[PDB]
Amino acid sequence: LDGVIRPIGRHGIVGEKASVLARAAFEITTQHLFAAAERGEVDPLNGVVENVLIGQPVPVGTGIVKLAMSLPLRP
Amino acid sequence: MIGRKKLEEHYITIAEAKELLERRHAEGLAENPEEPMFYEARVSLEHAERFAKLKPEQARELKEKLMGLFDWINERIAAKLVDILPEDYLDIRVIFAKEEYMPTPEEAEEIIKVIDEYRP
Amino acid sequence: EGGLRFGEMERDVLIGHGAAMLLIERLLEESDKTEVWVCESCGHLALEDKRRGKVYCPVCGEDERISKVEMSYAFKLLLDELKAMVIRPSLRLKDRV
Amino acid sequence: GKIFTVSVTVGQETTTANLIYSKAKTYNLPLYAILSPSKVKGYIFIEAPNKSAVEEAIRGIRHAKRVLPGEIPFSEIEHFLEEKPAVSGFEPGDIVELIAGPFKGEKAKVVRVDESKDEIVVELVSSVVPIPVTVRGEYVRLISKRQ
Amino acid sequence: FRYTRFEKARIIGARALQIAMGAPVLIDVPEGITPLQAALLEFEKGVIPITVIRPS
Amino acid sequence: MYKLLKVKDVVRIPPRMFTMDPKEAAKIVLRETYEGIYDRDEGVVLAILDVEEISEGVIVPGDGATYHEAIFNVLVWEPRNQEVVEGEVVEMMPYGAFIRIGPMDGLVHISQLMDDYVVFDEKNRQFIGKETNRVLKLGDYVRARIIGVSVKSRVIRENKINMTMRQPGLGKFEWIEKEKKKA
Amino acid sequence: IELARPVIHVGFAKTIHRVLESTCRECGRIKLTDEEIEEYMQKFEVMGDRKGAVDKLIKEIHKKAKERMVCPHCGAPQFPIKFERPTIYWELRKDEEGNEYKHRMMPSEVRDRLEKIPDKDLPLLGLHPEKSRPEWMVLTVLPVPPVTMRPSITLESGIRAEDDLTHKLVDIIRINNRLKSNIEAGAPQLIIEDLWDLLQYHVTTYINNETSGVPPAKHKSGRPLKTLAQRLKGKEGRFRGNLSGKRVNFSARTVISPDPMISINEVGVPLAVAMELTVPEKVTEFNYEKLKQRVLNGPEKYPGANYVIDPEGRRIRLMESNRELIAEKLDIGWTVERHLEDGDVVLFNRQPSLHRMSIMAHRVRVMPYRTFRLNLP
DNA sequence: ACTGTCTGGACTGGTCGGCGCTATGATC
DNA sequence: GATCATATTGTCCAGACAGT
Ligand SMILES: [Zn+2]
Ligand SMILES: [Zn+2]
Repeated sequence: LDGVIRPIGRHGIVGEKASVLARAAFEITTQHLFAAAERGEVDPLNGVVENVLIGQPVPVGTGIVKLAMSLPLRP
Repeated sequence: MIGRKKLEEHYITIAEAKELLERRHAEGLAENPEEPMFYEARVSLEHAERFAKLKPEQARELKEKLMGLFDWINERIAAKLVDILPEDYLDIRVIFAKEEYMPTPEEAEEIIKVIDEYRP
Repeated sequence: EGGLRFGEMERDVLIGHGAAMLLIERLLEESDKTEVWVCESCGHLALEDKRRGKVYCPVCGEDERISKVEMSYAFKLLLDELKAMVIRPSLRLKDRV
Repeated sequence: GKIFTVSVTVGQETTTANLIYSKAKTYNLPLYAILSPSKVKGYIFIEAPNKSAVEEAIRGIRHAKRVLPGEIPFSEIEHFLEEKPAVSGFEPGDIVELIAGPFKGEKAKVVRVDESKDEIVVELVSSVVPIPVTVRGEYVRLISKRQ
Repeated sequence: FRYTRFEKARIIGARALQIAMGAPVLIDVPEGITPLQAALLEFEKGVIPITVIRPS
Repeated sequence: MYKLLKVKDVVRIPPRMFTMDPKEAAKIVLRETYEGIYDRDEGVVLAILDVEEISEGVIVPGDGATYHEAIFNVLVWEPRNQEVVEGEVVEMMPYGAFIRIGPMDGLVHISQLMDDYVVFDEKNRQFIGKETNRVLKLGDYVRARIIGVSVKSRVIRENKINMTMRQPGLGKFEWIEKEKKKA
Repeated sequence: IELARPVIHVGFAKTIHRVLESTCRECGRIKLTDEEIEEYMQKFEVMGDRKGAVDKLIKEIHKKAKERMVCPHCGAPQFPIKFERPTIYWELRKDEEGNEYKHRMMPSEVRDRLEKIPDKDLPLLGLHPEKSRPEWMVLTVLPVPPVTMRPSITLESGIRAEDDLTHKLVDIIRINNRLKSNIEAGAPQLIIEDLWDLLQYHVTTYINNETSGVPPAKHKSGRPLKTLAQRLKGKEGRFRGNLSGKRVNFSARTVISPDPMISINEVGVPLAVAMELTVPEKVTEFNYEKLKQRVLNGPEKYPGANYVIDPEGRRIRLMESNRELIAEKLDIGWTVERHLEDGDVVLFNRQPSLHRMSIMAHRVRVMPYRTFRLNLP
């Protein structure tokens, strides 16, 4: 994606993820959390892993569906 | 903080609050339970009724002529003057001393002479 | 009388099926659902005093702007562990609608 | 000679010093003197020409852990040998903590200080009414110094 | 315009949740059925009032 | 100080009110939510008048209720510092007098009623002066200026209001007319 | 806990060393020119989305500032700083005769050096002026966790079994109290350094007991204690063991047996399993009679119910004494936790879950025996 | 600029049940 | 004979680093 070959481990795609919680949950927890604390990183919780950890709906499947309904509904 | 945001606000006199509380009392009477509102609303309605110095239309017209009379006054102190309805210089002096302005006696006399009409 | 573990792989198949509400019901609603008070000023966890019947944030104050947020108890334990590790997590609250 | 530090078990420095002194007397160790202040916990001072003598003296004792690899200047331990009252160095108006006595683990404010009777009068800060109490000077510990 | 599986599942879940805590059924349903069954019957009858908001 | 405000808010309407009018259900929910509490920014929330505009519903996961953006008018009463009020004494206490000035009752201290060394009379619950010989009783037109406002809690009864009567022009209406007679 | 002397956080030791190498010792500013500072400030805004670019920029800035031995802001000479694991910093100072000797930088000196860094140079060093000050990486106050984070149990013999964190905090408190008492007693500097090193070791083991170059903290029996770092990482950590995956309620597990007579959409559920697992069904107009019959049957008669929830939200257990009273009290809005019936939807899963087909939804079929039934296709 | 060397890390999920282990030396 | 402080400080892959 970034113009260079990247692995799928902690030094590749997961390592350059913008989410702090997703990075810390996979392989390296202490180092990623401390590095985020040093930089004052902000996690926007736009991913799936962070929403799973918190307990919020994931942005996939039915989580991206928005519903509307007209209130004056009668049988 | 009521709601998400506030669009507009307005300062009303005692008579407008009395009319609104009477409307709410009628709405509560239209409801099935015999209690129209809670203790505070009923107490406010009773106080406004016992201090109903002027009609709501009279209060509104006094407010708009007060707005059109002078520019340094605002809606809040105009409604305060409508509710108090002063008749001399001592009361207006002691209610304007703590305000941001200290008006000279001539404009106070003018205010007295315009609010003298349609008074009880 | 223990329960059955819903591991990471089970979460993976639930995600692949696109069932967000089922994931919420399994991992959160049926396992460790709890509610906490979060301060809206500094993001710290507010304190609820049962003696006085009031909720306030001890570090910053803010006796008024306190909101209740539901989440897993494991996440609260993680926040406590992070605070014990001299790391400050600031929870920025957002309206549901 | 040179002052050396021996790390020992906390609260049992006097017995370890006595055992070291007895061993040096019996086996003719080249030990000059041993100093064990009561305020210092877990550490004793032994004067010897070299640290090898201290290492040979303290070995064979379960309660002597190790000798600190360094030499203490005499000015550092000079104030320990001087005799000063525990009440002295305390001024009224500050906050102190009572280490021992019937008021263990209580914060107090110093009210009156007298060096003649070696006693210090303090007032508890957690008490709803001021009740001055008389306590020994060595029992208190200075938390803060104000006025 | 056709409903996706995720959109249909979300609509059925919302309708069943509404039926569970009120929201009387707009069509005749057999007795003893679950609110999920009532929502499924409503979807089969094409009487659902819930729409889907799509990005534009 | 009575105030009228236009407030836009998101209203949650339960499925049991689906068959009713959206405006009526929104008004009922807003009355159940905001009426009867004290707001820090706006003061005492007295009543919800009507709902002007209502938007279409939005369904969020985990809740079957619909959420609507509603515009409504709120009548509120807010006490401010150094604000003159007119009221009637409703309660008498040894430590002061309580005057009903609206949804809340202020407190005037025993030294604060007038420029005299007034003492309390327990038999009739009245204040009797020494030199002025003035008497305060039930149902008296009085005027006072607020000097203390407490917004510590959202409960209206827990909040306290302190007013003064030391200053000239504050007191009973008969006393005010007596003062104006000399001038 | 108010520490008598400041200690270095083991999780920020490399960052502390990097910042010390990249900052002026006495001047306090970053060892970069004003033009270079401006250029890096403009370059930071361009590359902000990708954290890798920010990391490379931080590394480049640190490398550029490390080689500088004279601060451009004040001209003060600088000396190389050597980092020794875990939290030991050495400064290669120069003697009067030109000899090079290593000077140990105490945590107090490190914190004083870090305090002089202005807020403007913090973004260049990868730190936030309001969120992460450089001096906060040197611990002065240690936050002891709540007792809920470190629960204490009692054994069958009455002996309390404290947590590993509790023992580590006991050691930390004891060492800190001894250090404070020795400081108040005017102890020589040699004792002070020894107690400071002991407190630093205890704090480092408390933060992470698996630090390289550190003997791990051991229990009395010889058990290596696990600390806050071990509670988050690993398979049994907070993330993988409790956050990404956890045990759940309303679940069952038993041996499976073939059943060709049922459809592929159906699963055979034991009667004992069905009578234990419950589905909460709200009382509506079209199912009041069925749920009333379920309540009347009770937990011991299939099809029945085990619990009943009133609209107020409280849970009432159903037994023989009160099954009739609850049944005649049932109304719209109540919740009845009835037993599993035919046609109910359940999740059927086999481990390991290699693909998304490992969990599928079936239809409940109640069978008398004790085994799950799955169709052969 | 290459090249060998030091250091850090992760080690497939679930389930079944069992079997230990969570003080001690020195006064008063 | 009862209590009290104290109790120690396994191969392989990838990134960073002295050496030539
Ligand atoms: Zn706060
Ligand atoms: Zn400089």
